[PDB]
Amino acid sequence: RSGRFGARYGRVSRRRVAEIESEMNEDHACPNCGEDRVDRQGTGIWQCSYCDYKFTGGSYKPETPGGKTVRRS
Amino acid sequence: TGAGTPSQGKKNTTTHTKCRRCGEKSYHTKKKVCSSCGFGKSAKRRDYEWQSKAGE
Amino acid sequence: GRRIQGQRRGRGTSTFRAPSHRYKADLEHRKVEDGDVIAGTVVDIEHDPARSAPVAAVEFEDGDRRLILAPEGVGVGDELQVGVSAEIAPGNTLPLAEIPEGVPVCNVESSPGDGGKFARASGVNAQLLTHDRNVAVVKLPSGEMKRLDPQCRATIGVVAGGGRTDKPFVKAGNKHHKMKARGTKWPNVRGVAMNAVDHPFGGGGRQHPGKPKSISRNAPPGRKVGDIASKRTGRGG
RNA sequence: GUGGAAGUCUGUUAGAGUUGGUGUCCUACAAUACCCUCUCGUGAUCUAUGUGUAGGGGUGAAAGGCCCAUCGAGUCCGGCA
RNA sequence: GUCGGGUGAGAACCCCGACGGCCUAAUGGAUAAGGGUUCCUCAGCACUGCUGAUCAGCUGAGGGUUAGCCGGUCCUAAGUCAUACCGCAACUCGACUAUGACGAAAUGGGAAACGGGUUAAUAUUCCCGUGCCACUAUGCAGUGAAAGUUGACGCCCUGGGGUCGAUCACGCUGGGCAUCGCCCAGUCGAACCGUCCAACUCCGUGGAAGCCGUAAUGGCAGGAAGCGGACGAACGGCGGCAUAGGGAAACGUGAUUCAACCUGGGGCCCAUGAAAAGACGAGCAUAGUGUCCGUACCGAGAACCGACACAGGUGUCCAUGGCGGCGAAAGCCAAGGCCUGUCGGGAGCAACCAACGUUAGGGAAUUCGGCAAGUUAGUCCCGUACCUUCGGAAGAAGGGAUGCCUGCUCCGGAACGGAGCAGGUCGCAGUGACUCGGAAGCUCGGACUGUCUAGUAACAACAUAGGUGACCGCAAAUCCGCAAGGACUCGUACGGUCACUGAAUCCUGCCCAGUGCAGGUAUCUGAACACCUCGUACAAGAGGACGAAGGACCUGUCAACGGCGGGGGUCUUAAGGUAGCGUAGUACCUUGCCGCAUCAGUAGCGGCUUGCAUGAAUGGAUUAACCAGAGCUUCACUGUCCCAACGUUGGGCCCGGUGAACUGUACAUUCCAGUGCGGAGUCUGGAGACACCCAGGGGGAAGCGAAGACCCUAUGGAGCUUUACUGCAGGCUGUCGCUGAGGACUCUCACUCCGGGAGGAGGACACCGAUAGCCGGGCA
RNA sequence: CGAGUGGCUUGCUACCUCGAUGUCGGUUCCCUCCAUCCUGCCCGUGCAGAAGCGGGCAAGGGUGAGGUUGUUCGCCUAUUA
RNA sequence: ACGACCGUAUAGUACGAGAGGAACUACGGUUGGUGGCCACUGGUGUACCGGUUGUUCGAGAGAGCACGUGCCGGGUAGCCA
Ligand SMILES: [Cl-]
Ligand SMILES: [Cl-]
Ligand SMILES: [Cl-]
Ligand SMILES: [K+]
Ligand SMILES: [Mg+2]
Ligand SMILES: [Mg+2]
Ligand SMILES: [Mg+2]
Ligand SMILES: [Mg+2]
Ligand SMILES: [Mg+2]
Ligand SMILES: [Mg+2]
Ligand SMILES: [Mg+2]
Ligand SMILES: [Mg+2]
Ligand SMILES: [Mg+2]
Ligand SMILES: [Mg+2]
Ligand SMILES: [Mg+2]
Ligand SMILES: [Mg+2]
Ligand SMILES: [Mg+2]
Ligand SMILES: [Mg+2]
Ligand SMILES: [Mg+2]
Ligand SMILES: [Mg+2]
Ligand SMILES: [Mg+2]
Ligand SMILES: [Mg+2]
Ligand SMILES: [Mg+2]
Ligand SMILES: [Mg+2]
Ligand SMILES: [Mg+2]
Ligand SMILES: [Mg+2]
Ligand SMILES: [Mg+2]
Ligand SMILES: [Mg+2]
Ligand SMILES: [Mg+2]
Ligand SMILES: [Mg+2]
Ligand SMILES: [Mg+2]
Ligand SMILES: [Mg+2]
Ligand SMILES: [Mg+2]
Ligand SMILES: [Mg+2]
Ligand SMILES: [Mg+2]
Ligand SMILES: [Mg+2]
Ligand SMILES: [Mg+2]
Ligand SMILES: [Mg+2]
Ligand SMILES: [Mg+2]
Ligand SMILES: [Mg+2]
Ligand SMILES: [Mg+2]
Ligand SMILES: [Mg+2]
Ligand SMILES: [Mg+2]
Ligand SMILES: [Mg+2]
Ligand SMILES: [Mg+2]
Ligand SMILES: [Mg+2]
Ligand SMILES: [Mg+2]
Ligand SMILES: [Mg+2]
Ligand SMILES: [Mg+2]
Ligand SMILES: [Mg+2]
Ligand code: NA
Ligand code: NA
Ligand code: NA
Ligand code: NA
Ligand code: NA
Ligand code: NA
Ligand code: NA
Ligand code: NA
Ligand code: NA
Ligand code: NA
Ligand code: NA
Ligand code: NA
Ligand code: NA
Ligand code: NA
Ligand code: NA
Ligand code: NA
Ligand code: NA
Ligand code: NA
Ligand code: NA
Ligand code: NA
Repeated sequence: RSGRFGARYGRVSRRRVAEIESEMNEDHACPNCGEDRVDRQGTGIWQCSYCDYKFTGGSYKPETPGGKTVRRS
Repeated sequence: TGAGTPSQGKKNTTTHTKCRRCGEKSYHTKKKVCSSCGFGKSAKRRDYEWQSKAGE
Repeated sequence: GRRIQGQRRGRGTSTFRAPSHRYKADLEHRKVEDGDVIAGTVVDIEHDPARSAPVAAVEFEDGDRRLILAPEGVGVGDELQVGVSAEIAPGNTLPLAEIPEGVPVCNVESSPGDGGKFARASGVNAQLLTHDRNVAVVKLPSGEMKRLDPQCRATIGVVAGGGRTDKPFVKAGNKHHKMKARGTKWPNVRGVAMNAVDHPFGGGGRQHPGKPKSISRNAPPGRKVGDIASKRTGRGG
């Protein structure tokens, strides 16, 4: 997490970096299969180590509140 | 760094060279333009009235 | 005095240009004779250096291979379609007329066939509200209600990469790296920190603007600085 | 325990910089030098070569700094006795 | 450097030998740029060389650079040019769009060369031997042939394969040493041809429900391990090359750690890390062809730039020579280079000066200030406060240990790797030199890393993330251009432009009167054209009607410019200073008052505080971490001081040689007084005064150096400012032309934009040309 | 209230220097003045003594060390004839 | 080229109700200044002797370098306070 930042930058900045990256690094459920093997490959790029499925998602989350709405309507 | 003597050491770049058209060492090999005769810029020869006194 | 920075910009010198030669593709909707039969398969997902957002590589039936402005939720293997009869699923592109009202859309054309102009940045989207035989009313990400020819093509879904703005840059160096990929001069020296000769706010024994910051719309370049034709300022009220 | 992040630390590694000595020098080795001390040294890093921007114009993390020992408007010749 | 010697008319510095030294990322080896013959030989010394010279980068004359397989050449990069088109009064000018070309010699991509030998000077070029590539021709094979692969790629961490080197063991060859038995060198052998293949990927078998595997992550019934197989690496192994070559000889074998080279795994991105030619895909024999340009040398304390043989400046590769140790560190030493960072000789060599060592007792008393110097120091163990954003503070502080010798234990496959144990033992001192932090506290500022006044300022200034406001739906906002056109933009509000503030934390009050911006506007004001009236056989001209933007007027707006008092228990002019902070880097009075601390404290810190003249993004308060930033206190330390001494090295002094400059109206041995335009070696009166020369520290010559920067003056200059004067761009708005049909409206045909086209949108508007009004330090 | 002396302060003047007479404070090193702080020799005393106060002659010698402040000045401390 | 102070005897005396408390003179010492000197103490002493770290000369012996002594310990003459 933000431990790499030492005593620099202040609370807010590193609290949010840790929070965002924490969720970014969590196991993610692949949309193709259902396995929890989705990792970020870069900005907005996600991929399943299991089946190889490579797809677009949020910048730090594979799914965003807006993307979820699309499915519905 | 001193702008004088110490800055004179990096000057090993070739720019003005012997010109094919006029023979002067004014053909800028980077610009491919002679600063003396205009070769590379003008078919006509470079020349100006201010190169001599006004009434001469 | 001297020309102000905003004036140096227009000359288009290296310092102010975008590193175009380093960009990948000019994202635009494909041209279809008609019929809509045009479909392709997503072959890969790449990073777009000009938008800090993902983009999708697609192989179309008629052999054409082009990068596409990727909405969220598109992956390798998916089949996208472009045309009047395109199915109504994310990643497909069709005229606002064939799109069901109430659906989120991106890369909307301003004029039919221009290839897409609105809602293209990370995570944004337009909202098709009203239909008609003459006008298609769309709500852009800025919140504005835009009247568009229903013939204007668009892509179903919200643009990929949403949430990019949620993370702080934290350090100067990170901004630096991003700025290097844009047509922008950075960092930014405050006008009030300059000399009178260099900026209308320059000069003085201490730092403060000389006059009020709200400048008229009619001000000439070199003088139009600060709060341009501000209808109001501050937060109060 | 593993792992090995960082505009992270120490560091005359290379390399970059230039705080104090208001030392030596000050018809100099030098029209900006010498020595000791000192700062940075995985990054907004340093650097070679190529390349672009030109004078009321550039360039400027802004000191009116820099644009060939020339800058609150370069240099050359001319206007000009 | 010294002693001998060589050559020569002449020798401190030209050459030989010995002895003694210097350089170790360089003072060695290879090179880029740049220089341009400086390279080699012979002959010379008038020039150049910090002295001399027989020497030379000097002078003169000759000579010297050899390529199918090293570079160029070819490709394309940022980008540049040419032609066409268009603009411009015009062009040697100018943006776009086409086309074409140019654009990389160390250091992008790339068909092919190795070994030995040779010259005074070249050398993957010549010679000998061997190998290889491309094209073409002939012949056999082949119908395949263009899909694909390659060229071709970021940053961080890491495994495996593996050569050189280095080291260890043992043997052989040669050398050194001479109480031992040690120590040094060598022990060789290419391109290329052939062959082998780890890793990755995949196939078959197998059938794991918990196993498989890693340095780490990881893998699997969507099929784990095991087993078998396909594809598949090195500049690597192996065989050939090679009764080639090289060596006086021997002409080794194993090992460890392993640069190069090869091949994998992991991690990061609001950052995504070239392109093209070319190669592969796509066989073999024989033969022919392979032109053109470069090639010497230096590459620097003498061959480059800096006027110089200049202590400056100047890119790449050798980063694996030994000991040492964490080390590409120090110190010492090889290989290789040098004694040319090129003037010498003499004096115990004084004064004085530059660098520097050591100084008893005291220990910052020195000083603006601890400036300068000193102290500490490596590693291991123990132990570690306030505060804190929980990361840090921290190597806090403080305490202990540290060598050698003998025999061992543990980790590991092992190291010539690491961690320990027992015993013995020497010194004042065991990180024994070298290398190598002094520590603690209070306050101020800026959050932090970063930036800056090349050449007196490195800071608190700039930047920054973060906070905020403004403009804009893209035929946009902003900006460049005279125009043709252009940047932003391969971009599209999670954007990007224009500004302010400047991490975090707690917060950010009141004021819209003035000024600015913006919206509205009955009425008022408001230009020109057209229109109406008067005037003129026409015209000038006077007047009217209509009225755009703008203004009056109204409203919104301060994280817009800015403001937040006097008086009384409201007045100017809108409000009348809230949280906070406060004698401040802001406090005149001022060394404010009280306290801390000291013998004594205009300092510093804390409290008070009526604040000459604090205060909220002109940001207020506060703040961990950071700092060559400003002030203060303590311990430690010490020649900063009391108060100076002695010593070391280079000068200074004498001698040989070389050999300037500054400065000079004249005269001049002055001193004390006086006088004088009031600051005299020179006038006046006295006094003193034999001449010349050496060394010294600088009292005077208002010493030398510079037509004073301060100040004023000039109907001098320049940069900058603005509600100075006058104008000029630019923006807004009316009108006319382009411009057409039927105070509000439709249409389509010009014109504009979107579309490949069909066609769609818009439309007499817009654009453009002309003009009128308003704004207009953006500019003159 | 009246008369003066000095040329250390301050003010005035604008004589001298604007083709430059280098600033304040400090320091170091030399000479001097007396309107004498100490020391010598004296006079008066509201001089018992001791300790003082005031005055005269007198410039031989001495007049030191520190804390705040750039300070001169001045405030403060302990020594001192 | 000497200035000045403290102490002892004078004396617990003269003076004085007491408290307190002198002097002449003779002595001893200190301080500041001055000139010279080195037996004594102290400093230096890169003369010298020893110890010892790293490295090189194979070890030993004996040596070079480590800034003009590698460092540490002792230190004669001389010069000095
Ligand atoms: Cl951004
Ligand atoms: Cl070459
Ligand atoms: Cl691995
Ligand atoms: K003057
Ligand atoms: Mg310059
Ligand atoms: Mg594009
Ligand atoms: Mg840029
Ligand atoms: Mg800024
Ligand atoms: Mg400034
Ligand atoms: Mg201005
Ligand atoms: Mg400010
Ligand atoms: Mg401000
Ligand atoms: Mg760092
Ligand atoms: Mg460092
Ligand atoms: Mg460059
Ligand atoms: Mg300034
Ligand atoms: Mg020669
Ligand atoms: Mg000769
Ligand atoms: Mg080319
Ligand atoms: Mg190349
Ligand atoms: Mg040669
Ligand atoms: Mg050569
Ligand atoms: Mg030389
Ligand atoms: Mg001492
Ligand atoms: Mg003091
Ligand atoms: Mg003092
Ligand atoms: Mg210091
Ligand atoms: Mg073991
Ligand atoms: Mg030590
Ligand atoms: Mg203060
Ligand atoms: Mg800072
Ligand atoms: Mg400077
Ligand atoms: Mg600094
Ligand atoms: Mg400086
Ligand atoms: Mg700042
Ligand atoms: Mg900001
Ligand atoms: Mg932001
Ligand atoms: Mg912002
Ligand atoms: Mg106070
Ligand atoms: Mg406010
Ligand atoms: Mg006379
Ligand atoms: Mg003058
Ligand atoms: Mg002035
Ligand atoms: Mg002027
Ligand atoms: Mg168009
Ligand atoms: Mg002006
Ligand atoms: Mg003078
Ligand atoms: Mg008298
Ligand atoms: Mg006297
Ligand atoms: Mg020595
Ligand atoms: Na200003
Ligand atoms: Na852990
Ligand atoms: Na320096
Ligand atoms: Na100019
Ligand atoms: Na002239
Ligand atoms: Na010589
Ligand atoms: Na091989
Ligand atoms: Na080593
Ligand atoms: Na740093
Ligand atoms: Na107002
Ligand atoms: Na207002
Ligand atoms: Na205020
Ligand atoms: Na810094
Ligand atoms: Na000393
Ligand atoms: Na003198
Ligand atoms: Na000026
Ligand atoms: Na004068
Ligand atoms: Na002075
Ligand atoms: Na006296
Ligand atoms: Na004082």
